[PDB]
Amino acid sequence: MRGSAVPPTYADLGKSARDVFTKGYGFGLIKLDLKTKSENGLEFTSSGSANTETTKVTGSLETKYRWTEYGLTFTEKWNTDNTLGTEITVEDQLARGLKLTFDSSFSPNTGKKNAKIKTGYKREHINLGCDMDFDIAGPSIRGALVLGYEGWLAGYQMNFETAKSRVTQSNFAVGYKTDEFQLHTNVNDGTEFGGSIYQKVNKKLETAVNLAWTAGNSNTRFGIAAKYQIDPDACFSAKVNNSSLIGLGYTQTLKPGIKLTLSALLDGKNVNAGGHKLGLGLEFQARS
Repeated sequence: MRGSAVPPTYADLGKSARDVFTKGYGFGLIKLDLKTKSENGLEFTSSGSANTETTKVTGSLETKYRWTEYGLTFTEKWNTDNTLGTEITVEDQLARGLKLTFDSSFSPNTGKKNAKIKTGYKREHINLGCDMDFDIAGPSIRGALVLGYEGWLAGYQMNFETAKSRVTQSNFAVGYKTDEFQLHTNVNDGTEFGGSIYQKVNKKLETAVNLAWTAGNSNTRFGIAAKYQIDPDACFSAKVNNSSLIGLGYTQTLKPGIKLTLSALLDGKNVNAGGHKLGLGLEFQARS
């Protein structure tokens, strides 16, 4: 097939991860997420998470607004406890161009109130972000020099913090994009080696493999993932790690707007190391 010639930095990092997250809603925690909407142009999103199985009860409900086809889009992701913030999306036009965003991200109480301006300009074979975090005391400056090329790609990330200190922790990675495949290698800052590889030979059959080598002389952790986009509204997972993780994701769809996803992890029968805990996912939707 083909696709495009852009993709930012979170590329293969997120396409395989979303592919890695498919392992149900968390390894062990219930999250009934209900999505709504209104024709008046007002999008909605109510949610109720129960992380750590029962080691924490949290509720998170947000509001989304879409303004004009050319205008902008405001995301008021409020909360219940908790914290808040907002988003102002800037688009030049359908023809991509540059797209600026504003974060009203802040700290409710006992927190460090700090928003920021996430920038980003794209085009043919390239796209760099100007993500700026103007936080408390010392502001942080993010960057990214992603480079395009005919079925070839090379990325570069720089992270600035504090006004006195110029550099903090910047990583650089490489790899090229391919017709339905994605291969890259991440080189985290601080001396770290690692990479990932997506392989899609079928729409009903999907695969991927991750792994990273830690400098020094350290051992090695593996990662074998795979999902079969089963014809019926129900796909699963092959979440098997060679490092020491043996779990599996089971995604399930139950027609209209309601979907139930269940997954679990089994690390043998450890006592002081780990055991077997399951995760639950619920999805209540609507029309309105």
